[PDB]
Amino acid sequence: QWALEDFEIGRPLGKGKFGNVYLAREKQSKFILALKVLFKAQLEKAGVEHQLRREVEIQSHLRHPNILRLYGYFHDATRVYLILEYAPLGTVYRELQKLSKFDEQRTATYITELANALSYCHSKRVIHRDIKPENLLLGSAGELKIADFGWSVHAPSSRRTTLAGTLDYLPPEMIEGRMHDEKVDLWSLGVLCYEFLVGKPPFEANTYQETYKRISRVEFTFPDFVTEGARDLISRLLKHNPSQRPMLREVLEHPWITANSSKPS
Ligand SMILES: Nc1ncnc2c1ncn2[C@@H]1O[C@H](COP(=O)(O)OP(=O)(O)O)[C@@H](O)[C@H]1O
Ligand SMILES: O=C1NC(=O)[C@@H]2C[C@@H](c3ccccc3)CC[C@H]12
Ligand SMILES: [Mg+2]
Ligand SMILES: [Mg+2]
Repeated sequence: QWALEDFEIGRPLGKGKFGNVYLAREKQSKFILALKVLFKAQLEKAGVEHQLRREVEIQSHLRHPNILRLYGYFHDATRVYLILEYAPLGTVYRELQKLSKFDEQRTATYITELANALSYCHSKRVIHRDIKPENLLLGSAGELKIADFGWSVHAPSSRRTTLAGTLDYLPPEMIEGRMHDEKVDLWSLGVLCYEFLVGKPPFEANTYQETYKRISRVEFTFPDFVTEGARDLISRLLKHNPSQRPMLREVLEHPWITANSSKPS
């Protein structure tokens, strides 16, 4: 069906490890979208064909306002192309670099949108496993959208592939290569809530080895300005034992969320 000839390419939207993402317009319809480009030599070297198939299969069947759409894909002997919904207000990562920290209303609103999208995902027993600011995009009304399903799977699961970059958003059971489930996403939600309020993630360190240590031991502290309600929620989510982490419904009904969020369940 689709081919590169069908699109006019425009400015670079971003770069990932494999992904090189461009603004693009479909020639016949003038439909504006995002084209994620992956090089076959790099995919083959890393041996990550299976993740790319998962990304397409999982994310193309999901339908939720707070999850980025994937429309299709094609390939052409040097490259693979994913056709994505364009997110015009960019990444949460960029927004955090701009403002340094988010206030409580902004934070509680993003956490609600995130928990809604995750609740929908978990109801199909899909776990995302790579929730972090560079993979959270913003729609035309500033609404949050989860993207980048390259690491997603069905629960329960072990890990069959190497952790490339940052450990900062992963739970103890994942970094120790143990069996894991849906609760991995709830831990990441806690890490994000902290980073939104404070400006950096709670286990951040100078080396991989010590970040690993802070995570496995759950060693984090709060700055004075973080309020009691925020502390209660973050402490509940960052539990070493997965079964002690709350359900997404309990997150959405937490008093601090309901007091500060501007969006409903
Ligand atoms: N649909 C989109 N709209 C706008 N920007 C995007 C979109 N998809 C990706 N980006 C930008 O490109 C970056 C890499 O995309 P991603 O799909 O996360 O690649 P990777 O799998 O390599 O991490 C994102 O962090 C973001 O900056
Ligand atoms: O040559 C390929 N390496 C890959 O990783 C791709 C897997 C294939 C594929 C099929 C469906 C969805 C996503 C990717 C297409 C062919 C290339
Ligand atoms: Mg990414
Ligand atoms: Mg990826």
